[PDB]
Amino acid sequence: GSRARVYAEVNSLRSREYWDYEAHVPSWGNQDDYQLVRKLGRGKYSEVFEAINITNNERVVVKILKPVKKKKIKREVKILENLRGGTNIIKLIDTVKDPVSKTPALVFEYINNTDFKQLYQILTDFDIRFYMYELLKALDYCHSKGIMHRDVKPHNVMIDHQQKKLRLIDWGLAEFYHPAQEYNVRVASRYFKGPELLVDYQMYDYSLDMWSLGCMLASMIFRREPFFHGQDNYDQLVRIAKVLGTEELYGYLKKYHIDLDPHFNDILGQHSRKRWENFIHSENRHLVSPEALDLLDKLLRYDHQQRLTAKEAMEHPYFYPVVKEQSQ
Ligand SMILES: Clc1nc2nn[nH]c2cc1Br
Ligand SMILES: [Cl-]
Repeated sequence: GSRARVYAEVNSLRSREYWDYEAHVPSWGNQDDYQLVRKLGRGKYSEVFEAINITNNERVVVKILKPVKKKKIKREVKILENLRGGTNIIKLIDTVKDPVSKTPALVFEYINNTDFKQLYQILTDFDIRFYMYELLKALDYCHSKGIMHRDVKPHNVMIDHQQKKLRLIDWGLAEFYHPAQEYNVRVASRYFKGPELLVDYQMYDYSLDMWSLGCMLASMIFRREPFFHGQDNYDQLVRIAKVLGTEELYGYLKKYHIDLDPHFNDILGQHSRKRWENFIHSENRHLVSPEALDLLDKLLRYDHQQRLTAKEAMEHPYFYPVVKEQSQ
């Protein structure tokens, strides 16, 4: 079918206990050590709070899980434990329960995030290179650990723009990659869904995250956020095809023997592939370079298996100024 070009066998080469999250037995500490201070956020599966550990005054984040989802809890816990110490991955400090209700929660390191909508309108060329490089470190790490994030988007990339700290958060959709495994396509945010998801291709891999990263890069260098702004999942693919081209979409589908939902026939139209320079204008020109466009062109590709890996992206000339500053 399709396989990842990198890290394809790494889970099979590890002990089964590494990836068999259903067999994982977390050690649940006591949530009574934590005082909730402020609600940050809330999703269908969890609610997130700033908190203080009253035993040592440490400020933390507590994510309270909805307890009915036992397999998904084990998955997120095991993934976070496997990733501990990875560069720019949010640090899981502990797994705790309310000692009476037994409702589980995750305790994370605190980061003071700069709201992305405002931030992405004031980044410099160097800043974009720097933060994209830092995010790539996290993705290369998790991919090397056999894990796809599957929900890369600005809201899951915390950036403290004062300390220049970045953390990739919300591992609740992440999964272990196993070659030939068919995965649920109902992952990622609409605007960050790769074409593979939108055409119901289940044999995807780490490269899904590289599409999402490309979407973020485009939004930063062009100042159009989100970059591909679909109204629903059907329209999302139309928005992509109006840039990447319809003949090019059909070549991708043919290569992977992908069946297209016939509702698309009435909405895709006919679109030439657009030059990335078409998105430049006076408001973003200072963020766009030949390097940036070359990198973007190699990320925002229909063919998931031809997109750059996180490592190949990190090795692109676009990041040379960051690497050089990092050593001098
Ligand atoms: Cl703020 C925050 N939110 C999260 N949602 N899932 N994991 C998370 C980690 C942090 Br820190
Ligand atoms: Cl899945």
